[PDB]
Amino acid sequence: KVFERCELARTLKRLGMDGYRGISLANWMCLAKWESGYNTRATNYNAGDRSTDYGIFQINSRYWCNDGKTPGAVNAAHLSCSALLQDNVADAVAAAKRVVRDPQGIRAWVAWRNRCQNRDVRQYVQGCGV
Repeated sequence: KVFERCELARTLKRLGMDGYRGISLANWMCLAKWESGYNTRATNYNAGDRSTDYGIFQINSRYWCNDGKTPGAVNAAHLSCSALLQDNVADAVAAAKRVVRDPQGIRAWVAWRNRCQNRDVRQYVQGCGV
């Protein structure tokens, strides 16, 4: 499923993402935008280390979900990567919360540093009623 901007903002708010571990909703929106374009079935294989990023938040198979074919894999979020390709983002949100519980926080995603950090991100939630 490809979410509409405001539709996604309200969904993540309802799921308790606003201010989770000090991370504003505008920042989670900025992250989803640049990681998958708000697309739940987005997947990206990393030829270099043989891991795959899954879903709307591009969650990695080496640390957060299990896909069976990733070398030196662990299951921190303890989920099958399959769950992160669903139209319902509840599991992807629970996994994203797990990622930010580590000291790095939102910085875990390099894309967040390049396109969101230290920027005016209000544009991601403006007009959405959140």
